[PDB]
Amino acid sequence: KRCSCSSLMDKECVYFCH
Amino acid sequence: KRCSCSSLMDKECVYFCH
Repeated sequence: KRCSCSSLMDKECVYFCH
Repeated sequence: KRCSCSSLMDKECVYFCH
C-alpha cells in the first residue's frame, strides 16, 4: 500500500492508499 | 492526520495524508 488510512470508512483514502 | 505514508519522500502522499 501507498499509505494506511486513519478511517477504513474513508473510501477516497482507501482508494488512494491502495 | 488522514493517513500514514509508506514513504515520506512521496510528496503527493504527504499532501493527501497530512
